[PDB]
Amino acid sequence: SKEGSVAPKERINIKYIPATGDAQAEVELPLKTLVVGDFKGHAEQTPLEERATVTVDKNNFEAVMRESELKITATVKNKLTDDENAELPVELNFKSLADFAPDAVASQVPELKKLIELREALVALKGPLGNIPAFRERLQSLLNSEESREKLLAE
Amino acid sequence: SKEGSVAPKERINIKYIPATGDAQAEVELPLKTLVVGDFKGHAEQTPLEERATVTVDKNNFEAVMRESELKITATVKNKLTDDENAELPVELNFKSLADFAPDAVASQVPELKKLIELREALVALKGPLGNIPAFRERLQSLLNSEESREKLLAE
Amino acid sequence: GSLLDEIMAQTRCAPSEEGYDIAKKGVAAFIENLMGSQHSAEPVNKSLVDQMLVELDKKISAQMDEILHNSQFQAMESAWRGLKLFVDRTDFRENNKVEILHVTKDELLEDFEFAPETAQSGLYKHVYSAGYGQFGGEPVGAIIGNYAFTPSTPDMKLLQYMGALGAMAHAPFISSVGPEFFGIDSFEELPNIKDLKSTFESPKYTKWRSLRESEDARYLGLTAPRFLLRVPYDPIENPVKSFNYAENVSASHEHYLWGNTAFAFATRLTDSFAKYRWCPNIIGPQSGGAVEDLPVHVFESMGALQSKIPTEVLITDRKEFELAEEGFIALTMRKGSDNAAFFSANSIQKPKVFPNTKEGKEAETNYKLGTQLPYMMIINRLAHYVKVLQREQIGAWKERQDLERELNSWIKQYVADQENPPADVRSRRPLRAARIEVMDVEGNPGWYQVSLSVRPHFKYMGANFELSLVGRL
Amino acid sequence: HNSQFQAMESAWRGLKLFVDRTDFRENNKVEILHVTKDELLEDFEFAPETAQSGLYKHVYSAGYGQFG
Amino acid sequence: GEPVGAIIGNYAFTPSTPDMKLLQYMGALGAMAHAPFISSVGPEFFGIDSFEELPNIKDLKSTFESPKYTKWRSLRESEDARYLGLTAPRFLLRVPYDPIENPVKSFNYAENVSASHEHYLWGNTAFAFATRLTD
Amino acid sequence: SFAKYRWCPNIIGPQSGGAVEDLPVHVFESMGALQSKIPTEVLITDRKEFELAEEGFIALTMRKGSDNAAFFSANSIQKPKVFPNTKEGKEAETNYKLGTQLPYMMIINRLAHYVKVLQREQIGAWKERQDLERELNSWIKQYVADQENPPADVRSRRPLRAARIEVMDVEGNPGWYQVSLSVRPHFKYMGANFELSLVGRL
Repeated sequence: SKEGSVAPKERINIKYIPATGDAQAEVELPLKTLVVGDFKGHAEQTPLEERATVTVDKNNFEAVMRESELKITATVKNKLTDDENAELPVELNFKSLADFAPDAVASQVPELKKLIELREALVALKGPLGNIPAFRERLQSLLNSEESREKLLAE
Repeated sequence: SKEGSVAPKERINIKYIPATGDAQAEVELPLKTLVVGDFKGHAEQTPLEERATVTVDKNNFEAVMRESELKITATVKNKLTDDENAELPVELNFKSLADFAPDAVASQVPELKKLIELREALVALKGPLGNIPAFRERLQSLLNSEESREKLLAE
Repeated sequence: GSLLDEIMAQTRCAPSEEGYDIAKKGVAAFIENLMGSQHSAEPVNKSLVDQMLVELDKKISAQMDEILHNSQFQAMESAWRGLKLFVDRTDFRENNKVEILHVTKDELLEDFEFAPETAQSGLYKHVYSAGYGQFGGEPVGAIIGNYAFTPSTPDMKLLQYMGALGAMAHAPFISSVGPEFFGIDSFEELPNIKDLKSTFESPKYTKWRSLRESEDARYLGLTAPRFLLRVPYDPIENPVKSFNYAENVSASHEHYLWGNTAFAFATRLTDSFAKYRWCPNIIGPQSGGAVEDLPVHVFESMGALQSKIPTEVLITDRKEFELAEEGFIALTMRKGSDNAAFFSANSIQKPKVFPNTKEGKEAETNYKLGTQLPYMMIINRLAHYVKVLQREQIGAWKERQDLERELNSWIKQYVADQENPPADVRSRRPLRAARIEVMDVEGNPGWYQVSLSVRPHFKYMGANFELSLVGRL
Repeated sequence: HNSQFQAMESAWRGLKLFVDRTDFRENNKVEILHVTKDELLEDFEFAPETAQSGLYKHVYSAGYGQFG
Repeated sequence: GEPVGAIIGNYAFTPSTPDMKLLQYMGALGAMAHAPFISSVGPEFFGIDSFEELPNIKDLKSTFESPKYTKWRSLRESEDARYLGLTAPRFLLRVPYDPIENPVKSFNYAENVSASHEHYLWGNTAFAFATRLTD
Repeated sequence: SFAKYRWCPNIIGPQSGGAVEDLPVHVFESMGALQSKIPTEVLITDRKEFELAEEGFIALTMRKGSDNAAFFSANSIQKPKVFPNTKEGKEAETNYKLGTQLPYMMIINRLAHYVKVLQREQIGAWKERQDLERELNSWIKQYVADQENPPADVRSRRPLRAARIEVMDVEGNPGWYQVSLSVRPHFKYMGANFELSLVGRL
């Protein structure tokens, strides 16, 4: 996500701003607000008079979230098998706003790393599946050769 | 009831509209009316301040009727036999406006499912009946063979 | 080695160059699930791969509706993504900053139990002394409380110690009450309440009706129901990368990411400051109290196609006026769209009934203007500017006549003493008249009891419209 | 032709005569409320004032007495 | 490219499921390329198994309201059936040869046509109906 | 396209400048018939070309039966990034979509080649910020025809439609000018629906 530009100089340096653009404003002492409230998943052992307040704007919100280390460790219900009374704890490490999304939550759960890898192996199959009609010719050969097929499934 | 069409594209996608066509109009806050009145076959046990109002237009009238579950259970007079003082309760499940029609009312009555099936068996007979004149030749054989005929009627 | 023969016959990735270890895992995974239904045809297998993806997504999304939607996760997601709704809306280029303090709600009352006086607390260090009570430091406008208040003693002792903190640093503490505050234990039965005035005159609320009568309660606003933060995902509307995620939201409306409206009410404190550099403009559906761009979730109702309400109840106009008299900043939602509105930002203080004299009927209307809280925010700024402006002056060569002049020529750029100025002069200059009477202190000469007496403009609230017909005129 | 069927057919097919004629493209909507006629007087007997009834919630406050 | 006017089906359609599944997939093809599929029904479509007994049918309306034709009467009601015409009985192609009328070179060939009228070279009338589309 | 109008947005028309004409043909004998060898190696259908257009390819459909061909969409390989459903996000998605299409780059690549050359001669002059605003606004408004329906020659000689130039300063080192040339093009013809019916009376 970087426009290729040249070295700046006394000559003029045009860069197609594929972007469009906004504007800004300023004041006296800004209307400063203090958002107070539970922002992590525990209770910190330091007393209140020693911990600090961090200043957040739109540019540094990704750095305030990363240095907080919001580590959410909880035991949730296991719905990956036929057991209703099974539980499965998780381990979460959040560094960006996209870590709330299920692409990065399931990537941090090792029981779901093998299921996305299962799906990525199935999306890879669908492309060359219906293009070559000789695949079903050897599905019947794997229907015939049952001994050599099961020896290769364990590999 | 679907016209065969192609995938849409930068090329132009002509589809014979066997249909003709209407028009539409719009306003401010629409003249909203509230039709109130007994629309099902019982009295609901929830108080009035908790039940909801459903919005009906021409496109969703088939879905409002299906999710209402208008189940009409009543005892009506039995006119399928020689008894005048016989009664026969019914069980009705209405999901479309065509369920008021006697094609779908009699289909939900099991005593009338065997009478339409009786008629469908008689309409099936009339086609090949008068075409082959050898059917009446074996009606007299069934008039002769009375023992083997009654053994096959029970099957 | 027949699996190597299928890769070498596959001419797209045959001679072991790139992607031959991934596609080898693709063939061997499909054969292990093929024995449930034996079939030999590639285009049916192109559906049988998809029939092994729909059953796979029933296994994954039922787990990702359980790794999400947890009381540790969702309460720590709404408290943090709701901050992003406060960061994205407020224009930080237009002189705005926001501090972020990690407390917990049970720690904070202990921290007021920690110090013998509120003027030595640990929260007093971060609200007053690190900000406002500091040479050159930027002062604190308001305190967003990301809390869920009960009417119990550990939450009326906190607000007694937050009204006294708000009266020292001149900053109102905005937070929210919970469902259990009204005594309903489940929130969507709020319009079913047929008399909310009699609910507040219950003996459970003796520590509430004594909080309201108190003087320092002027700096305490308690906000709206709640509001929605995250639209549940969808493989068509809001997809995710290399996955199809349909978030199955059940009939329990607690699984939606419901935020805290102290975020959303302070959005209007700051979006009023980014436009006019003041904040009385917080109570208008077309005048700066309109929380726009709410998340909506169009789902299928019992037959019809409706939308999930972004605030959890539809506050009527009579319910909101009854909350306005009882000291609540309610958020009515524009039914059928993604907008909402505040109508009255009244703090929890009660207008004290004064006796029917000439001054008593006057001072009742005078004391009524204190409680309303857009008017505190045009004099909290007249406690933050004037603290800073008369801090630089210490050590100068001044007089009482010079003290009268450095304030009168200062605040008369905020005063537009005019009956009908334009709509920009009213909000850039929110005051209307200001009296400054500088006196002395005898005994120790050179100590100045001045009395800045500002006066605001008056907004639009209620009329009668008593229709009739005349017939001729 | 039964008193349970026909009274619940005229009350519902007569709605279809109100849906088919009115042009919903020209800014029209219609709400459908299930009460019974004996329930409705009890619901006005329910509240001490008509301004706190259950039908007052659906006529006034959920519609007219509502922002937007 | 030049577009397609019509599809001549050189077929003999039965009312069975492998021939009502084809026409369901030819009405949808005819509604995409805007070209009607013209073909013909067979003798066995009417249920006679030998064709010259067709005027002996005294009621052909009741024949089509038989439960053998449920995949026919549902094809007819469909929207994309508009692009499906099914043509005539059959028509003759070749006059049988004769040593006087239509002789052959250095031979006398009298084609002894028996009482079976299947030995005549009977064509398919989707040819002959598309003759009138083009003429 | 440049030899006719001295610009280049005109590259995507079978009758409007994207028609590769005069291809070589080779009439040979097929299995019975007399056909021609296709001058492009495949006959790209309209659905195949639209699927190549969405996936970032400049395909060349061939006029089947003659010695002509045509381009239909000159889309570069960049993907239109899905922006969130705000007021600005639904706007900037259509703004970012115009960047990827590449006839529109070629009407601003020329607005990077002219303006680099034109403001290279000026170094050392006696100018102002107000003079910098004027030497650009009076320059590009011979390329701007802010008009809803100009003739077919005014559209291509003047390919822009509106242009905003906001010259600012750089503090600290005074005399360095962050100007923002914001051009806007005209819009060509691509896709419709043509939903036929019969009325019977009208």
